[PDB]
Amino acid sequence: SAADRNVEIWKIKKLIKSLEAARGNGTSMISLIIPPKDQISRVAKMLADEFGTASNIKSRVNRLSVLGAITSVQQRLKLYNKVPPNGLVVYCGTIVTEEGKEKKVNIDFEPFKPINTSLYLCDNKFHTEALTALLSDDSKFGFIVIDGSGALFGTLQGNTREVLHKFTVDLPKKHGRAAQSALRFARLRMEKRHNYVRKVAETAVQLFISGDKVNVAGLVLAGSADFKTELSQSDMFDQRLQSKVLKLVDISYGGENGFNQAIELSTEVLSNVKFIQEKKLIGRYFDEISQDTGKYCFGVEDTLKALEMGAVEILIVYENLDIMRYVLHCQGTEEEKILYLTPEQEKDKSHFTDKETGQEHELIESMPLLEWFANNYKKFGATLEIVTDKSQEGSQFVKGFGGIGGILRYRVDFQG
Amino acid sequence: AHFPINVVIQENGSLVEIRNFLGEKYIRRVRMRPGVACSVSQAQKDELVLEGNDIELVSNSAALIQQATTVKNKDIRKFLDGIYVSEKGTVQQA
Amino acid sequence: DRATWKSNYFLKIIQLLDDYPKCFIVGADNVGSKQMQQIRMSLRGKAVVLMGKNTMMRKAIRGHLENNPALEKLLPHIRGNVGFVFTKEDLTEIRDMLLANKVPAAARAGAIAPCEVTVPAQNTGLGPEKTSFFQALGITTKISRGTIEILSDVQLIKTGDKVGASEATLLNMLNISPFSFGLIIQQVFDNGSIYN
Amino acid sequence: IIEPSLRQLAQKYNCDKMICRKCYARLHPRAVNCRKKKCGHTNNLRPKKKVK
Amino acid sequence: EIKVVYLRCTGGEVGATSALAPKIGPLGLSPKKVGDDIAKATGDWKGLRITVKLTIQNRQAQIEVVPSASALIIKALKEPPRDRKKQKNIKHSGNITFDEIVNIARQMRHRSLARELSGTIKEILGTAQSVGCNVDGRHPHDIIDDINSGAVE
RNA sequence: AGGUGUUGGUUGAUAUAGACAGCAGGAUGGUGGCCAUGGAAGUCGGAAUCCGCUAAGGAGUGUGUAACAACUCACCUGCCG
Repeated sequence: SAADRNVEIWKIKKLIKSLEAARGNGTSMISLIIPPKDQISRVAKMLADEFGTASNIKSRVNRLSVLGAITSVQQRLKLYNKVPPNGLVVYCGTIVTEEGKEKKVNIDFEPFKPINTSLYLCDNKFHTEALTALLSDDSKFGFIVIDGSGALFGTLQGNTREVLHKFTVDLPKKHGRAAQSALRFARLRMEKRHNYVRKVAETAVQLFISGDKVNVAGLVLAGSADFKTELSQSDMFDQRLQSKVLKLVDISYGGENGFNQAIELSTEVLSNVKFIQEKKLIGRYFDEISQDTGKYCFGVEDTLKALEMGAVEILIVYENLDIMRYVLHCQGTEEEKILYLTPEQEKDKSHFTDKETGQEHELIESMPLLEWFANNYKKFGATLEIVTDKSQEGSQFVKGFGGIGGILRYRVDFQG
Repeated sequence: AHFPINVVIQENGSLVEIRNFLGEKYIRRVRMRPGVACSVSQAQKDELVLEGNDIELVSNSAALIQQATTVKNKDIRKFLDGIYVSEKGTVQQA
Repeated sequence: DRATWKSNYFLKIIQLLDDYPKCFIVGADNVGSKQMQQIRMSLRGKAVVLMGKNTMMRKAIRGHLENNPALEKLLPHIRGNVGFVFTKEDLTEIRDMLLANKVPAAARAGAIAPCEVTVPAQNTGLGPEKTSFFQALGITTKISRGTIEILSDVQLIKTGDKVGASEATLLNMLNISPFSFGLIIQQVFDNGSIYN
Repeated sequence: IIEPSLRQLAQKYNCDKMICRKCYARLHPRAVNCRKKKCGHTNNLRPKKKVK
Repeated sequence: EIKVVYLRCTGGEVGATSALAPKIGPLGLSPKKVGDDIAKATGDWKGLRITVKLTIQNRQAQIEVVPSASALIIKALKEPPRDRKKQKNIKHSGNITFDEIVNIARQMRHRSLARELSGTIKEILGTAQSVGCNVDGRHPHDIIDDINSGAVE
């Protein structure tokens, strides 16, 4: 469902903003994550011996802030008999905020995506490592494994493992033992390897495909005795699936013992896919400047001269623009318009005066610029393709172009 | 389109020399026929002019020069260089 | 269809000839479709346009020549796209209506010119064009401060000349109209005898 | 580069033509069937693709 | 230096992607100011497109509204304030009383292109069918209701 | 599955009231018709698909653009028989 997922992604991103900046006291802040497979039975055990051990903390305040906040979490996971698909994140404790004010809190939700992580801390605030770089860590990969005794299709998220499909076959011998028959018994024995590996080319159209497109941003093919090199390079193997094959892995093991080994045989190419998907777009932007057609902009004054009109195709952005959006609102005249400010102009600047009628021009609260471009990304175009600056062409991009672009569609006639 | 073609005639009409077409070094020769008179116009620059009392003999002689100048190896929608037919009709008018 | 379509027009000509005993004869060389239905808004109460094919006009006369011998004179008076703008109330106020309302526009790249069009100096209002396909025809001008003000007063189109290709396309850069597009009258049919 | 009405004379023999879909032939622009015998006088004609 | 330009802007309410600026960016006026110039001057047309005329001088632009065909049909069929989610076919079908159509044939008298009032009502009813409506029988019935005793002035 | 080689057959329209070539002059406004879309000026798209004017001009045959512009063809005219 399009409407059912997209209420859950952007809404829960604003709940994780206000809880992290909690800023309470002592060390009475139960931060917690259970991975989905585990029993809830092995948690009501552990937190039973963390109630007679937590009674020998010397300080009067710290110890009872704990043993109040430990027996509130004891009755949250009684309502859970099991732990669902995707886990359970438990935030308990007792904050302090505006106005010298104590307010207790005790959250427990099933997230989106099956996470794998285990966690138990008690700091002065709330902890978030495995929420803001796994549920943010998006693009998926696909893992085929090939051998004479089986095959198996499975995925790898950031830190998740699913086993989609697998199927065994009884492959023949190699070793011949006649004369005339031993000629044709070699065509008749290699013949029963072709309709195996075409039942792995064709079963790659069952599991990995979606909406005249494949549902992954990469691919890896495993095996041993060189039987990836007979699926990887054949005419029966599909064009778009053949063009994402990122690896030819040779190993010991196979099946469920050797699905785990191909995840840590490609630790240097699983983290080298956005480093090409972002480098092509920074390479494609300097080829527009090379050519004599003239479809490119730079600055926060020329990109707003040419985004309100015919809006740009792919809005090119360096994530860390320091520039942000401040709205201006006059005293007597009541006249208002939205503006953008550079390094010096935002800190100390009494140039903000009405001038026309001679009055004070006050500025109502701000709004970040990479955040405001996401308030209107489907409005003025589509595809918010944010880019980075680590690479050999990403390096000069930011300082060379100040962090902004815009590959325009039609022949826009600039004036300067 | 760069290399101007230089045409020069012999035998009071019957042979035709064609130099520097694309800037080739080799020099084409064409032989018009007997009962047909080749020339160079007085009112235009690179204008061959093909006379005679017979439509067949005349017009085959037109076509030999026009198929001396055909481009090899190259995209022919772009290099449009040659010698091709302009005006048919008659030697004197009534 | 085209069987019951002609059955209303032979009844319209026996109606319009008896109703308007005075007449005109006009053509249509370069006169458009909006231009007709601007001059349709002019004399509507006292002019009704009725054009047509030749032999449907030739046949309609044969039924009339028994009744009116005065319609004998319009059997060799049909050359061009002939029409008959009818008239009764006044023939010196309908013709001088279409004299002072000729609807103008820039000329065809084809039609000859009655006048011998003399050319003064001018100014366009553009950037850098070229004086490379202009100096062939024989007006050797000067590119004087952006807009090319004309130096030489040499005529291009005169009485009878065919406005062809090379001086027709180079006048789309300067934007001018010599004439006003309108119907040039040929004959006048008043009361059963032709008088100008 | 070139005179602009010595290009309608040079394009006429190589650019303003028609093609057999079945035998890649070249025929005058105002055709309906191929000339040759190999395609069997077909009417799958299509024009010669323009230059940019 | 007069130069009258025709800009089919959003009318009453303000839009989204303003492409007025190739006309108004190489000459002077701001790309924020013209979107709110039409916000008041048109008034209660609400969300009806009318191609507005600008008397472009040295000084400032005179805002005045052009006569049209599709603006008078959606305004007479009466609406309260509306949303932008927009159901399949926003098109309507009520009953336009014949008091408004004969009044619009006197407003058609000022554009000035036609014969008498036996042939300006059939082309105002010709513009009314495009939205969706009928006045006691469809425009099949309005070639038979006009002749003999229709509301002719 | 196909052919404008040539040859028999079947049905229905266009014509001396001037067709069929070819060779010439028109191909409109309310109107930029309304629902969608950043635009739908006739030309991806959606169902709906009218009249003032007439010798004739269709709520449109294709080529072309971000919207058009700009150039054809439906339908009629002069020559010709």
